[PDB]
Amino acid sequence: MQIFVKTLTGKTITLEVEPSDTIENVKAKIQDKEGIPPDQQRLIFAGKQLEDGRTLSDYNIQRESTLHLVLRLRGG
Amino acid sequence: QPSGNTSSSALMQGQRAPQKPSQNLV
Amino acid sequence: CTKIINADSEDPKYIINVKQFAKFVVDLSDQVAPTDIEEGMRVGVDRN
Amino acid sequence: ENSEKIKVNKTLPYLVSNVIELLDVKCAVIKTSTRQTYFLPVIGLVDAEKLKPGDLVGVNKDSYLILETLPTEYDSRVKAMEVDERPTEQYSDIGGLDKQIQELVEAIVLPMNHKEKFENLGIQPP
Amino acid sequence: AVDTAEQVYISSLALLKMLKHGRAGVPMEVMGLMLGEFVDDYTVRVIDVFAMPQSGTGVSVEAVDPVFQAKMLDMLKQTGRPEMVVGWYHSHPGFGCWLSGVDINTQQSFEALSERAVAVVVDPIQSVKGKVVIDAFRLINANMMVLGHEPRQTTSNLGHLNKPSIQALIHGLNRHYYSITINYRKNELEQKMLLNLHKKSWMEGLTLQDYSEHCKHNESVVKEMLELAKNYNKAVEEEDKMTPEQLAIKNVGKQDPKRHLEEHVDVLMTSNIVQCLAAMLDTVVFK
Amino acid sequence: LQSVGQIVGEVLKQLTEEKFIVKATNGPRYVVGCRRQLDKSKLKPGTRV
Repeated sequence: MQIFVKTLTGKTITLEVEPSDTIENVKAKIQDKEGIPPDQQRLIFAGKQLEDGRTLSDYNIQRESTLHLVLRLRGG
Repeated sequence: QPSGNTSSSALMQGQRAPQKPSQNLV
Repeated sequence: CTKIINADSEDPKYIINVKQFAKFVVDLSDQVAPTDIEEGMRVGVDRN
Repeated sequence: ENSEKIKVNKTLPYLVSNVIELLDVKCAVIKTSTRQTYFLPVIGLVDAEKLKPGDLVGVNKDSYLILETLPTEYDSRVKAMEVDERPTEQYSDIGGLDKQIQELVEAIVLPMNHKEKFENLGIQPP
Repeated sequence: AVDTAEQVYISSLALLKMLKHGRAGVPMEVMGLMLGEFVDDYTVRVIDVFAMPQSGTGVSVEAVDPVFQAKMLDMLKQTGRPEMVVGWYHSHPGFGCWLSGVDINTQQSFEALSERAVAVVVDPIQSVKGKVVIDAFRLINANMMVLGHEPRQTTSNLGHLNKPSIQALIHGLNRHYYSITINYRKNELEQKMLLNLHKKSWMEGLTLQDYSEHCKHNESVVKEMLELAKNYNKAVEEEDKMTPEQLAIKNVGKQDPKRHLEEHVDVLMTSNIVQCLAAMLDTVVFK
Repeated sequence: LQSVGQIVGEVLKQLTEEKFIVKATNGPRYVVGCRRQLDKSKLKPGTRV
């Protein structure tokens, strides 16, 4: 299953997964491809923030689905 | 007994202030 | 490092005094068990 | 939505403080245990009619807005609050002062149990 | 490839937005995003700024929930501002302008995601009277410094003004990051909505206020100039056969002629000439 | 939720028609001005501010 992850900068990144895959596995794929720690990624689909405990078979996702990624920005 | 006495003094403790931490942890 | 004076039980809020600062309501960190934290002993505390 | 907005601002770190005075023009003067004094024109997340002088309160560090009333008893220091034992003296241990213990029993022990005898006699005990 | 002495163009509007928002939450820190375009291989243009829900405190900030950000781009896009983000900014309430060790950990994600994204820092309470304390930075990777390679490339417009502050130089300046030159390209049209605008009048050009408020002013100034003149007379009667070097020797203050005598004359001349001219115009423009 | 809190202190002498000398409870003293519409007639030395 191919999916599309967009981002706030316009970067687009395709990815291949299977609906048995758990969300943290997806964040691990993002980490290894991009180089970003799993803590810092936050994921949005259709306006709901996704959660680790669930497969992509949950949230009834289909292929060619447009996810969004947002960074854990902080300051101090 | 009239008084023309004197005395010592203790200090003022309140002097500390907070400062910005500058830890560098990745 | 500071001390604790009144441990709320079954209520996760703790009270601490720096003995030079004021008293704050605080809690535990992620890795420390909430059992071996008997009230009335010295503890280490984060600055932030 | 509004409840969600208010949930975040109630962070854990608070500062214990005492309201010295209260005025309507709803406004309060707080001394806080860091030994600081601040006026404020609005009390915040507690019922202004519920607040009263001398109440302990927990306050935000930077803004001194009230966040919790902290009515839970955390006052003073533990003293006299031992339940370890009722005292152990017996009147047989006392010499001579029999009249004083009699007057004392009259002055306290009977009122502590017979208030109704006073009420229906029409008198107020000491 | 490697970077050189490049630049950042920020619109006037975004500057007003940053100043206003930074000053609003003054006892605490604030942060936001910024939007623009990488117009070429070495300038960057920022057009607009918007805030986001944040859990401020007196020394740090965190953003609350992401959905807000994802939405607002999609809203703006359908009223004609499609640009994606180029970077982020925050504020330091009372300290100098420099990066904390946590800002590095934030920044590395943007740099890992987009190659050039600057970071911006603003000070709202040193910018008090007639200057602005605003600055822009980027990271330098650790291993390159150990190797002989230096951070950038050189052409002669590097060195104007850009003397680093000692305060910033105490932290990771150079060692960890480098500053970028900033300038405000105020294009046409928005120029006039400021210059010809914040101050103006119309009928105010023809107002008289001819009562006592004028005569009393004259009879204050001339009255005190009487004593100024007497002072100057005494202060010159010395006529001693000494040398003006000795005059400078003892010269300290209250040099009558220049120090005071002349400004009164200039003030009195200005006021009275303008008043008489205005009366003479109104005597003919109206009947 | 958006209030700020304020410092309590006392007016020392008045200095000029727009300048006052004031003192905090335990901070240093300061030189300050007085706000729009503030009826300065009330600002007797010793008043709480």
